[PDB]
Amino acid sequence: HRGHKIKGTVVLMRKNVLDVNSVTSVGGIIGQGLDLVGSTLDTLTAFLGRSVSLQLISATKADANGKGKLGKATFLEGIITSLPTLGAGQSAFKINFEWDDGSGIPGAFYIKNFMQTEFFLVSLTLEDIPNHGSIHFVCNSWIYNAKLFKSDRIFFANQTYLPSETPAPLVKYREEELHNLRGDGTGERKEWERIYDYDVYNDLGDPDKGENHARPVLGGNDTFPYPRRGRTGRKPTRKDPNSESRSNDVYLPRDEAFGHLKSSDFLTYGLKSVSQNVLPLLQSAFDLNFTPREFDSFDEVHGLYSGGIKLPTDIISKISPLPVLKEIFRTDGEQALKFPPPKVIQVSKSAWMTDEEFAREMLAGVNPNLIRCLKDFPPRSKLDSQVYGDHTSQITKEHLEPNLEGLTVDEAIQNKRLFLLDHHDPIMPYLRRINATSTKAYATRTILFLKNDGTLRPLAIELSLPHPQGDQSGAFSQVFLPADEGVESSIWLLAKAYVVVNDSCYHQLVSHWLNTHAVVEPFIIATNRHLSVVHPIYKLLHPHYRDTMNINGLARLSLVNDGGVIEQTFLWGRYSVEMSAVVYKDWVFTDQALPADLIKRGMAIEDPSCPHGIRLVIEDYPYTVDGLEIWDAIKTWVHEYVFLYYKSDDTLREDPELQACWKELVEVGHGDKKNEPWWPKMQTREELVEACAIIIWTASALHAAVNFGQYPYGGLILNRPTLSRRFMPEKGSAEYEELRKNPQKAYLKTITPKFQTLIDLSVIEILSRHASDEVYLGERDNPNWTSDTRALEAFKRFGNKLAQIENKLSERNNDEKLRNRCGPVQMPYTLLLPSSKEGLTFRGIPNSISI
Ligand SMILES: O=[N+]([O-])c1ccc(O)c(O)c1
Ligand SMILES: [Fe+3]
Repeated sequence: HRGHKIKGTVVLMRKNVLDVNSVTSVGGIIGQGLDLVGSTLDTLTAFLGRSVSLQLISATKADANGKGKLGKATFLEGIITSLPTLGAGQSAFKINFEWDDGSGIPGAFYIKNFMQTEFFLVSLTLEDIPNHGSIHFVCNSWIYNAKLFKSDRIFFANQTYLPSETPAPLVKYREEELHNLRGDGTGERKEWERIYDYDVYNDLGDPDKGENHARPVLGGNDTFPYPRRGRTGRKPTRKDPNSESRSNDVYLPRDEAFGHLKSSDFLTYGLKSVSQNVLPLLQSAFDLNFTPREFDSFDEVHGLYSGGIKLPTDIISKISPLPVLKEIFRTDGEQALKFPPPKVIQVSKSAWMTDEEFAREMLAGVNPNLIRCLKDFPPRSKLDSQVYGDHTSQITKEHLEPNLEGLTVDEAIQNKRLFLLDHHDPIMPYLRRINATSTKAYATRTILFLKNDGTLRPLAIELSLPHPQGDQSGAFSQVFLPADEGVESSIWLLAKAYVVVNDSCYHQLVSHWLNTHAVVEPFIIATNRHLSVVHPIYKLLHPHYRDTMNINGLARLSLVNDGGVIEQTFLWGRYSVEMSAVVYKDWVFTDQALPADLIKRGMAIEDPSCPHGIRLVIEDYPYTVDGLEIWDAIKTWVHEYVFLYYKSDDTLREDPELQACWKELVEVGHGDKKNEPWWPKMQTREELVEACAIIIWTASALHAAVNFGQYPYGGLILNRPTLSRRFMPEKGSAEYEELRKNPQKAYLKTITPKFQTLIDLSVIEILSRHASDEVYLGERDNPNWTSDTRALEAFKRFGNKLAQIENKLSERNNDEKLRNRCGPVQMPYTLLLPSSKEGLTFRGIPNSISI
């Protein structure tokens, strides 16, 4: 009929616009400028000669051995000044492809960059030729120089395909890229590479600096099982072949590292700079005298948010002009590092000391995930051939009968009004070693009572120490009781500090690090290795992985390494990451589902009468009531989406990419748990629904709930101390007499010191921030990720459900009957509101673990 020209438009982004090193002059307004319409300021000429070639690949027409026909390699040929839909930072180019009827419909293209500098390819649009709409290619990928790659970068069109549905001329192109994504499991990984594979955590220590810097390998053994992380390829340590050598640069596959248009959104780079630059320069102010080394009063802790802390020019003038830190540090002139007032004291400076708030934060605070309903009394331990495990807690029936309600202990258990916060088992086998450092800690249990007003009240705290004389005859325990006058109340405040210290560390290593960051990483690796970019399930999961391998690789470098911030700041110290591996021994994938978690802790009973199929034992449990709505929204979306693609349970059993993905996930990625009976088989569509809903819940809402309340609750070190360094003052002594005369100073010398307070605050302020270009749950994706209009509609229904839920959650915050939502601290629980603007907001649910 006619040999035609297909009109293409390519959208790309120049490195300079996305790169941290060059973007460090622009960070206050972005989205704006003449939405960098590329054209103006001609670097764009450099793209226009024999610089960049594209080569179209037919989806319908095949050569002799069955692969889609290649068109002619075509170079970029003109700059497009403006498009209705051109965004900030983006540059557009026209290219015309010679094609004909006989070559059919394009379904992929190859691209070669002949420039020395990489660029970020955004999209290709083809404006076609037969009775056929536009073809869209969503790329989002860095394109490095063509002679670095053995085969050309390939990109597929918009169309979602199951493996049995991919156009025959494209079958080999699909499997070849999947093979290229796997690598062969050898070699040192390079910056430009997009190779996904697994390794154990043999990465965190530095045995070449000494024996005291070595850390156990986590994963691949029964003592310390762990999920895998991204394989990097470095040479082993000289002292230990089983440990990988340290580097200042950690590889991750190239498109897992996201750039930003704005200086202030480069938050990993801020974290990195705190460890590298701010910590040594702070640590030189305590190493002589410009700062008093200890806090002497509570007033001096509050000074941090008013006038802040005096530092000399010397240090201040080196820390004021770094890149990203310009936002998260406030500086008066010379002598001030200030901190923003944490939401916990904005209404009342003293309401955190209240028993009601202490209890409330177990349901609505940073770690709202651990509380259990007491089923039998006294509470038991799950520890072994020691005794206090086959024995019990030393909290007694007569310890618990006081003022409010007047029931027996059995009556309160029967009516489900007793609750437990149990921090006894994880720290106990390490307690003896921990207490030989500067740290002094206890293993704690707290029993809480549900009052008639719907609030919780702490009733008893058990402080346990390892061994009067050896691990044989169990816990040495004392129990403490609430009081509100005299020395007794100062003692009770300290008793609560020893609980929170356990809870902060468990929150950081397990609720946050293990259960979100570490556990999610092998799913990203499995997904990229085995599911084509074209697969429906790849498209469902992909936004929930954004930037995760990036923050995790930075954590291995600076957060969770030997001598890094977690070891210096938190209670478990040098045993921190190991102890999280011990706890991973009890991790079950299917108990991460929110209703399964709730039932397992006895916080809910199953009930078809009730909105989400369960009945709560505490109705005003803000994490759980709000989380249930978001869980249900997630589950309904995943179900609608899955059941659009899979015609039967058989179609899922026949899908080789999905089957291989899940098999490698179980056998390798979470490979220390490969023989556990609770892993879903992927033999049924409802099992794919459940697993995908658990992954998405984990990456989005669970991580938000546990992450973005850290500065607002714990930016006052007094409310969430991270370590203790003194035992309880004994009844007739000099420390007891100090507790009588100056209990503030006594509290202050028990908790985290001033130096590590300053580190902790600096880190959790960055961690509690949303970047400007955060992509939130729901409505938000990158752009038009599929051409399946049934999926687009179903995704719009999801976003609509979430905006409906946002309103319902906000109206709950205005309900005067629900007082665990606010507390005496007058802090409305907004952590599970899906949207947010940027900054230290105490809300917003990102798609992924992004910080
Ligand atoms: O709990 N952790 O180890 C952390 C703390 C902060 C992070 O940014 C992170 O990736 C991990
Ligand atoms: Fe995080």
